[PDB]
Amino acid sequence: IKHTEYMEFLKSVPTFQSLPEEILSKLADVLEETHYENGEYIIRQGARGDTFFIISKGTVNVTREDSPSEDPVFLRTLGKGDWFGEKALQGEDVRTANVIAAEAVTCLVIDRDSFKHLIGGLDDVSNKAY
Ligand SMILES: Nc1nc2c(nc(Br)n2[C@@H]2O[C@@H]3COP(=O)(O)O[C@H]3[C@H]2O)c(=O)[nH]1
Ligand SMILES: [Ca+2]
Ligand SMILES: [Ca+2]
Ligand code: NA
Repeated sequence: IKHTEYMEFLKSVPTFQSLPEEILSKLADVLEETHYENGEYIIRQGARGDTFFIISKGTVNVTREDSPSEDPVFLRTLGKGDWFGEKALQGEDVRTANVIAAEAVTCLVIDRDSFKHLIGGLDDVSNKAY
């Protein structure tokens, strides 16, 4: 039943609606569901990463420490259907920002092996810029 929940969810996200359903089925087979509570760091800037995240429940805050700043600066809030964690899967594997849960959060987490085959070629992901 979870495979179906995942498929139905992925087919509702515009970025992933562009993917053939057999590719979505393979993502649904391999993804892992992870759960967070408010204030929990999902990603820390400076860590080395290998996973991509799609928010299926809740919201997160994104912050980043820039070289000429002392303290991390708030960037944006993401919610259900949004995704993050792609930069460490594009080239160098370093995380470039913090991502912190802002309530009860569920993420669908995709590993590097699956991302590089099934997601990384999507233009919305490969050409993402902030
Ligand atoms: N550097 C940077 N990253 C942003 C930004 N907004 C988001 Br969401 N992010 C996401 O935060 C993630 C942290 O891990 P990552 O560097 O692997 O990918 C990042 C992006 O998906 C941004 O303005 N700058
Ligand atoms: Ca790594
Ligand atoms: Ca492409
Ligand atoms: Na990178």
